[PDB]
Amino acid sequence: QTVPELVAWARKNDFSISLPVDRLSFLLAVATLNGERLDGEMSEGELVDAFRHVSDAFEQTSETIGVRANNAINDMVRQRLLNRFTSEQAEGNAIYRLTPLGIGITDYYIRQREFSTLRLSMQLSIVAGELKRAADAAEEGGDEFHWHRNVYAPLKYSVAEIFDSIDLTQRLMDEQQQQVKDDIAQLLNKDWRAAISSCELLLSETSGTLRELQDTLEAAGDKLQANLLRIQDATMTHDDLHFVDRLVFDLQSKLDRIISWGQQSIDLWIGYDRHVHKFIRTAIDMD
Amino acid sequence: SQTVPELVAWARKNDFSISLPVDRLSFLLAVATLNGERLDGEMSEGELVDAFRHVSDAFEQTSETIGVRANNAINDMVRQRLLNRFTSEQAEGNAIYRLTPLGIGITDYYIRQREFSTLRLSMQLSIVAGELKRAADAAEEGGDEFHWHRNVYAPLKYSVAEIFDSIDLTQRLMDEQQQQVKDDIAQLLNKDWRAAISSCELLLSETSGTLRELQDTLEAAGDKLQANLLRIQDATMTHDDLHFVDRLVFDLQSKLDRIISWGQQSIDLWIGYDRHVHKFIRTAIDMDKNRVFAQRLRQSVQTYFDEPWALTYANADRLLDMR
Amino acid sequence: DLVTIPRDVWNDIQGYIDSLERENDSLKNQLMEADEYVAELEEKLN
Amino acid sequence: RDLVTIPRDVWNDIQGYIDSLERENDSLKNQLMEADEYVAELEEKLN
Amino acid sequence: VMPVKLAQALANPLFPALDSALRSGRHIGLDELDNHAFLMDFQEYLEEFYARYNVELIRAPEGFFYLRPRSTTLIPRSVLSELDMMVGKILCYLYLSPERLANEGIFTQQELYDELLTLADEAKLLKLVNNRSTGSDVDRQKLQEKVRSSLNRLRRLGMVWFMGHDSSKFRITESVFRFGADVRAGDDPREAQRRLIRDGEAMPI
Amino acid sequence: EQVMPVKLAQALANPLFPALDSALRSGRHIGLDELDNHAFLMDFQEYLEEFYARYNVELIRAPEGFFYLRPRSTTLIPRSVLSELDMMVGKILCYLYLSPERLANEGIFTQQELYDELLTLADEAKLLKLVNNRSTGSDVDRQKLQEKVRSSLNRLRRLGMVWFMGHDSSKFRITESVFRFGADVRAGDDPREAQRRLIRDGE
Repeated sequence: QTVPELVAWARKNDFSISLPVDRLSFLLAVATLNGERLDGEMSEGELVDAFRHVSDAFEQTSETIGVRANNAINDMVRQRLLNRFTSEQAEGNAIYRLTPLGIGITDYYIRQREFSTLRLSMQLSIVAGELKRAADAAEEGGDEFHWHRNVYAPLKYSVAEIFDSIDLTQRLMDEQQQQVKDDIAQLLNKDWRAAISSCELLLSETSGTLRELQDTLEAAGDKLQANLLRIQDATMTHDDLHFVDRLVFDLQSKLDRIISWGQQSIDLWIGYDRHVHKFIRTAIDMD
Repeated sequence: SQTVPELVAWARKNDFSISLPVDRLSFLLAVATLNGERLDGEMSEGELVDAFRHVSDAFEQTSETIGVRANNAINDMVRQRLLNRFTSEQAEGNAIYRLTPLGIGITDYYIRQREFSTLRLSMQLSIVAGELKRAADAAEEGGDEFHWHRNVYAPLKYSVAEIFDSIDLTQRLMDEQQQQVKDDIAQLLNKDWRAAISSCELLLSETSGTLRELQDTLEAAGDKLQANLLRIQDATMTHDDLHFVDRLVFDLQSKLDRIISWGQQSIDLWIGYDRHVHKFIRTAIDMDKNRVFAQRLRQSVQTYFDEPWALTYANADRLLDMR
Repeated sequence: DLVTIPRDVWNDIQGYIDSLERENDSLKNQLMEADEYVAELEEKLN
Repeated sequence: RDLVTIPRDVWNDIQGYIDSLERENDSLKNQLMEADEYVAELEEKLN
Repeated sequence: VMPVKLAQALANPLFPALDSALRSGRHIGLDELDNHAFLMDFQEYLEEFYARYNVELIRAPEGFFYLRPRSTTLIPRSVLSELDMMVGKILCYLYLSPERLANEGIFTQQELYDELLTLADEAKLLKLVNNRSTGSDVDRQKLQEKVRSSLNRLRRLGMVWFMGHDSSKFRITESVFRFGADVRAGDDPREAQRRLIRDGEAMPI
Repeated sequence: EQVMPVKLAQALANPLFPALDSALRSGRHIGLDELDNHAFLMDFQEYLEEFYARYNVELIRAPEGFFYLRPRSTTLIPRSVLSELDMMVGKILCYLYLSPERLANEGIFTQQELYDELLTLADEAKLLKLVNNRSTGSDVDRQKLQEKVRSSLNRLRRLGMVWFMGHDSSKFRITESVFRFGADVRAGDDPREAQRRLIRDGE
């Protein structure tokens, strides 16, 4: 079944992003400055100063500072990276904030987060508790409002977000893997003999972390799927709860994807280790 | 006024950049949709190339250069760090492609229509309240360094801040809703002058009531959360080897205070807007209920020079004086 | 000895002060260039 | 609404200042007009 | 000798500021709560007093106040050039722009200038600016400065309140409705213009 | 507060007041010639001194019987300063009023005499700077100087120091109000010597 609907809609709405180096630097300075002030609100007068800093850094003309800054603000607001709140009492009569997309962008460049097993352990514990409570409440049974509040709402507004965050943590670990590959390349291409030991150390640590992750995730997933099956069995007794049944199905699918991703990545890593060691044996030791 | 461009210099050094014209963004959205629709969570290069086939045909580009164009687009996409490539050993040149956190965020902001709802806020809030109460009890009980690290520091670092960030994101969604209503209002009045009044009147009040309820809930929660943070700080004050927890407590307090002040300021701004709107209706929508005045003024200015004229205003002579 | 003024009036006074100052500074250069034009025309005529 | 409290010795300053600016601006207007008339006369003399 | 309420009002400490301001042309909008309330309480007697000066007191339907001298006034009158009238008309429009509402009534002179060049015949402003100008950048900048001078002249009369520490923004008051008297009536603008002249609102130029 | 003294109201009620008020706020030196205006001011001086004080303005009667308004640095009524050449013309008019020939001429003088007086008792270089900063010292400059001297004399006539006679502007009469430009030389020496000294010093 054909896609064109979505591309046509996006073309109609003129969705787009355009952040070359200088504009992105301005946005990062904006976010960094915002992160410090206790007011939680920044006026246009501070935006122009931030633009002045970037302009000085890029050896640009200082005579068109105001016009270029205003044009940049207009561009940002057009792309939906900022919100403009008129406030006559504020310096410049304007208050500026970051929209969700702006935060989503800037946090990843500035708010560096690396993987840690305890984070996933905590998320699994909390989500397990929430799903246990939801399954119990559903097993109790009641009126349609009872479902709407005690069963539907937890599943729709709590579990899904934690699942998405688990997926994001897995993506973070993937990024770590990519960084490890680049790092091993950089180390080995410098001083072969002197870099092989670091090569082996990095490989071993990565493999250990991957195996531990997969084991923990399997252990949690067994129980999580148990409770999901409990809620499903409970709701098959009622024909009026398709709304919950479809959500249950989607959650099962998400868990299946999450669990299979770990094993696929582990297999890829073992293959990569095999190829790396073959490379070492055939080219490194030989010469 | 001195400067701090160090971050800008570093960014300029690393050559961070994003270049997503409409076509590239459509391609990425097609990727996200297809990925969401599959049960394996993996894409072969063929699926990506087919998605690019459809996207290209939508824009009506030359059909004889799909392959090289797509390959050059995908390589740069990887360069800009939105896609990550995995060489599936069974098919070289047919690697498996997966999105990075930045790409997921960008795609989600568009596809995932997130509409603000208070039940989300209440539930997130209760969860964080329970977590913080557990943390406070653990801190008050006391123990060795391992006790602290496992039962106090890690919870605060890896659970609470996440929930507070989520609540902040919810308020940002509320901001987007307000902007939508504003736009709506604008255009609604521009359609017809006399009829729209009622609609406007309803809209305004509805948004104000929603804001009020949200702010009340936020404050009612903030009181207890701040009390618990104070409990933890007091419990830690006696030990001289736990400064890391103190810094985190300070950060959480500051973030919560900003969160609370935000809502009050926004409510005041909305009242101002409301007043403004009302003002506008009284002075302009009764006077020219049929829009004739504005059109006539347009035309008069356009043909003004055909017969200039000027009006009068009293100007008493100024007082003369010497040096 | 102390005068109280509404915020709006003080804001208006400050804005008007700045506007008038900018206008005066601009007009100074305007007169300078006009006089220079007159001088250049007189020099070229001779 | 909000108010601002100021002492007289400071308040009188801006009131003098704006008036001085206005008078100087009007004088400059007049002198510029005179110069304009002169340049117009010179231009019509040249042509 | 004097009506009781007229005497009482004249003694009010707020009077001298108004008496000096009005006779310099200033229009009084709704914003000046204290001054406007004072005028509301004592409109009849104030009107009676000034009528002895041989000048009229007018309260247009919009709700503002302004002084209009008659032919035999004991206080002079004056008018304003074409450019000022053009700027006044444009300001009148912006007040009514339905798309503006996003701006809450605050504006910027950049929009004022840009909009103006979409209506007036480019040359027909250039000639009023400089005869030799035919779209040159320098003469465009000259007009950019002339508009600011005209706007300062207008503000002195009370059509716009300045805002903040930056002159590049301002606010419009409801007293600008005066510029629409030409199009107020549905009859041919020309006869209406002559009727305005007869009423003493405007003198032909 | 004390809403109104009886005499203040009785004074403001006099039908002639409004013209007097509008003229006064223009700074005109209302003098003796206007016997009606002088009498009205005589009847209600102190109370008009009281009222105008609210405007931050002092209603001052000079020793020689004429009245004028002198504001302070904090005036609530706009004030404007006239040009220097106007002051020179004022001083010259002050000198002529003291001429013994005034009685013979009943105070009738024509603009030619005033122009000659200015030209002969004034520095040519200073005047040439006044008329036009680009002046070449030619005749056209002197003709425009005469024109602007006529304009300044007209402005002073508006101030009310002098009177135009009949229906020809060539004839005018001076009044005692001119001393406002000679009060600086109230010393008992020769008025000619004092005015010459002041003009030499540039005062």
